Amino acid sequence: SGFRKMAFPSGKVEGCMVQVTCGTTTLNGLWLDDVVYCPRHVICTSEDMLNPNYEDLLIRKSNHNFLVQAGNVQLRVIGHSMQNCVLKLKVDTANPKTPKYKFVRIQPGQTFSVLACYNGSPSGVYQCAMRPNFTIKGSFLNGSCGSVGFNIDYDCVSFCYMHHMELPTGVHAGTDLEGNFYGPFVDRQTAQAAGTDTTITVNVLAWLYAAVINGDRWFLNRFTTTLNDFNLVAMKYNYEPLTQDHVDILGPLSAQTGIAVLDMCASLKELLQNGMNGRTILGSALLEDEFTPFDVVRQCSGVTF
Amino acid sequence: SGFRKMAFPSGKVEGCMVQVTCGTTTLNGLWLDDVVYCPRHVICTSEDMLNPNYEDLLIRKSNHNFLVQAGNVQLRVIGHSMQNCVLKLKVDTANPKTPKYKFVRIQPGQTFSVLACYNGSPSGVYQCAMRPNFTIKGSFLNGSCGSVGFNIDYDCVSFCYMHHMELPTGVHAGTDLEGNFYGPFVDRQTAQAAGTDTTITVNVLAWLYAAVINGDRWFLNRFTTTLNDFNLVAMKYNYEPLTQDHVDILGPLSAQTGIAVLDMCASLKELLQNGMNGRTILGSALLEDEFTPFDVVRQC
Ligand SMILES: O=C(Cc1cccc(Cl)n1)Nc1cncc2ccccc12
Ligand SMILES: O=C(Cc1cccc(Cl)n1)Nc1cncc2ccccc12
Repeated sequence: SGFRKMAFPSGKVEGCMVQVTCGTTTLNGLWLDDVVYCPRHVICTSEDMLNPNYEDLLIRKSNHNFLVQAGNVQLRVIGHSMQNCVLKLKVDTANPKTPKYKFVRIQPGQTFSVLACYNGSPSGVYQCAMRPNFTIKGSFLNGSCGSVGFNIDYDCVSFCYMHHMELPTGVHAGTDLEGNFYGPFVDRQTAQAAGTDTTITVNVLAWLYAAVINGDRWFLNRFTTTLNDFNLVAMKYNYEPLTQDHVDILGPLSAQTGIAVLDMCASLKELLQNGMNGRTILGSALLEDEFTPFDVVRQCSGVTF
Repeated sequence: SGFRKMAFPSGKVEGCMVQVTCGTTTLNGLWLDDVVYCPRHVICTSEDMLNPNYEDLLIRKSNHNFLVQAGNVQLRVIGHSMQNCVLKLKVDTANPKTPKYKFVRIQPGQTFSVLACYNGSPSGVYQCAMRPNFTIKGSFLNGSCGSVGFNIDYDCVSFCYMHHMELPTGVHAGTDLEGNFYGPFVDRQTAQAAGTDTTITVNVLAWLYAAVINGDRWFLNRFTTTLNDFNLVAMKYNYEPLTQDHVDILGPLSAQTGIAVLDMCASLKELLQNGMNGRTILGSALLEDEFTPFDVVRQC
């Protein structure tokens, strides 16, 4: 019993974290095989950040301008290239701790674990979701750039996020490991803002199923609804639309608890229109949207890595 | 910016998790140097759990009755002894992945990371607090026994908890790594219940200071309180008493934000009286009590 915001075990990723220094800036790099990946903004000064020409700034750097430290060992940089907003530093040593990995680009609503790092040293691990507005509500201080997000699917680490920046509202923006930003953000010191965010409906439903599995049923009711009627309610309360794909994905949880997806939608509809009336669900007074249907099944079944 | 419930990176502990089997029972063990630590109830059958005599059950076991698996490698048990509610299995191989470590017994209100495991394999990591009633609100299924709680301040792993059982309310009970239970619990199937749980006041205050550090001040008020008047009110909401030790501990956060501890206590008293009025604090509609003053300074 119990339901916690749970991150994947971070060990496989900890063995990949390195410190990357370029001039006065120190941030984190991800060392996989003989390549260290890091945000391309490591090469910028504060003035360069105002309007950077990364190709021009990079052509002025030599391999020896990048100092890479793996623990207390300096790696020698033997090549450098840029792929979108990520810098790839070729090193002379393949990381002996390189796990089985893939680079995956996730969709809004998908969750992942973040291994927050400073000076190439892991400091903490937490779970978060890619918001519908493409930001992540992370916890990052100066020096955290290059920290990564990931999932583990069997014995394979799927890297999905690299930290690049903090927006003025305190939320975060980054890229996939191919350097493509999530959201309409750019790696430049210019006016940028997170768009209006919405609630990840399928994840709220998954969390309500987790609450039922954990013995919290007060919010259940005799009613059902249609996908069309529920989507009118979802739009009204700034909830993401629920698709037939989301309904299908929630099938297993619906079968286990005996509550149809549209039956759970009628519980959610009532919660949106009336609130919790002083009650809580899984120790929360808010509807939680950072657990996917897969996270709920995984946690409630004890899948290991 | 941002404030998350953050666990320590679990790698150092993942390299210590092993599977321990005794007869039909399988659970997790913690392999440090040449010793595997695990709950002593691994030697019990379902019929032994009401009134087990662990000394009598253990004397009947030999080293070869304990099968320890570390990844795909079987470790050879060359000795066994019981220390309180933990079984210590001496093995013929020192764990090459043994981190720098210590065993620490924590007090209620302290937080720690839990690396939940099944069959010696880590499944997930989450952050917990030792509740005032000595339970932990974990997330553990059958087979999670032997999973550990720890902190990793300054590269040294401080092991503080080993999971032993789930109480009828769904909360969890365990021991320190010397096998001493936290709370009045026993590793027996007898009727046991968690005592009335209370809110960890010093941690709620630490989290309000985290909210102020992160830019939120809506809950602040022009009032202060005496420590005794604060406790008289807070106890009416099932909050733990705030001691002068807690006030001293909050000194650094008070100095950083410019809000005196008793001034923050007056904000807390008002929050208890009014609720949040549709507002949130650090993304929560409830007062959070599983961040210590130390956690707040570490994260902010
Ligand atoms: O945002 C940046 C640097 C930056 C500025 C402009 C554009 C880009 Cl791509 N990057 N770094 C940080 C990342 N996360 C958290 C932080 C907290 C405080 C101070 C800096 C933080
Ligand atoms: O509580 C026990 C075993 C035990 C130890 C000591 C005394 C007694 Cl009677 N039982 N195991 C479990 C631990 N955590 C979580 C669980 C969830 C579901 C089923 C078992 C769980």
